[PDB]
Amino acid sequence: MMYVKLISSDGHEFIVKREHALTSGTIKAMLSGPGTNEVNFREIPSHVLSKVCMYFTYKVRYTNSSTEIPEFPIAPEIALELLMAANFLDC
Amino acid sequence: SMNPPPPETSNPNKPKRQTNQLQYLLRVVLKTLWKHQFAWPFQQPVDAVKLNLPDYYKIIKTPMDMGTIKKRLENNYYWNAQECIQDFNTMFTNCYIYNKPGDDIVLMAEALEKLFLQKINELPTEE
Amino acid sequence: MDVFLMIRRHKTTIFTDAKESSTVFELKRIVEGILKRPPDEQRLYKDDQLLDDGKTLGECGFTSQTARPQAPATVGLAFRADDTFEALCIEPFSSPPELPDVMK
Amino acid sequence: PVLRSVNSREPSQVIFCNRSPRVVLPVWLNFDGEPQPYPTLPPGTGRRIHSYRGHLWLFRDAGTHDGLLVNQTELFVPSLNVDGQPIFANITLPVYTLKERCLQVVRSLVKPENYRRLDIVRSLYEDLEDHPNVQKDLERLTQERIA
Repeated sequence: MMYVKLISSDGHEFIVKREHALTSGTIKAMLSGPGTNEVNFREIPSHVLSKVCMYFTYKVRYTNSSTEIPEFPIAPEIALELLMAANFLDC
Repeated sequence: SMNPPPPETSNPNKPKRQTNQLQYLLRVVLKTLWKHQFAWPFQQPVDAVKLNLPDYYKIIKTPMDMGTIKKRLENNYYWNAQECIQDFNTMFTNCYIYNKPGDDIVLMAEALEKLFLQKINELPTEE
Repeated sequence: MDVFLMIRRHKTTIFTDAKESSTVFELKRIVEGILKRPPDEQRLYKDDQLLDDGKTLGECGFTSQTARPQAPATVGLAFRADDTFEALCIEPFSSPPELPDVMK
Repeated sequence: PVLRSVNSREPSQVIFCNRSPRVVLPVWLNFDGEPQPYPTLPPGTGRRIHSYRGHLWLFRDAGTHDGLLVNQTELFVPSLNVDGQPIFANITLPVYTLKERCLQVVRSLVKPENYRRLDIVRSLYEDLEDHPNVQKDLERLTQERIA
């Protein structure tokens, strides 16, 4: 089970399954060319990066499900920062 | 055929008129209803041949649709706003006559009518 | 079923899943694989409650219904510090700004 | 003409089932491939409807026009019934990209005339304004079908 460490601008570290972090085209690019298991985000704070990690978990659990799936919830207070992060991360 | 000709939209023997209320009925009321998700059944006369409704034009003596109303407004057919409003009411009433009270088409008509009543509630005074 | 977890210590968060039927000790093995400290150097918590190694996650009150992929349940982690264990200490995340007026 | 219903005149009973948290707008693509919306389904509801062999359906959020899935796919066409068994159409959320899901929530909170008062990179203004659009999704799907 390969894990990767995603580090927020404010120094929180998030350890997620590599396969889950590859939901992000940006992270995929950043880890491309082994021939690296740590990624620093200078402009994504911890409250946003935490929520992004929950999206990765949600995406891998429910993509290609044959049946119903729940709504990914986003509080109004985080929506703009999460939009910026999602745009940056290509996920 | 099963289908009568549609109602006339232009009649040289019928006095034509335009008022600011009839303008509002075209530019605001008809436009809003025309653009509604459920307008499509009401945008043209009921095609009783295609829909296989051999009794439609036996049950409905005064057919009316928003395509006819649109053309009547654009051709200044109506004497006043009341005449135009009567045509919208006839369109709704015909739907309610021909169809069962819980039918899909009746719910679509009721949605348009609710909106219609909200918009004519803001009809400008004649000026 | 599966339970979706966030295991938190200081400014470390592990996102992982496990089964209701898997044990607290088994979860410490997952932590060991990731942070390279053995189970005997770990205390796991649900809120302020120390979890027994032998209990299943279900017996600890984790459930599939309240530990969802999009809203994982938090497990507190404290590491041994020589002759003692550190106090459980989960550093808060940053805060969003005030909601903009145009968002009501 | 690519995405349109065939005029089979062969009846096919279908169950529409809304297993999304959205109000669903069923949309029939008629014989000229033009969208004809039908009565909405509240979340968790379903009903049995009369359609026809080779008729083409899609499903949207009735309030926002966000795209939905039916039996895991963007488009639904029924079969003939076997021994009069109804055909089932299970309507669900897709997994939206996080960016699209964020655009949904911001659009749900902010009037379009206020989009350009949010402090976000300018490119996100155009993204917010680019509302989900059945015509544009039909052009993209018709692209996909050519390939």
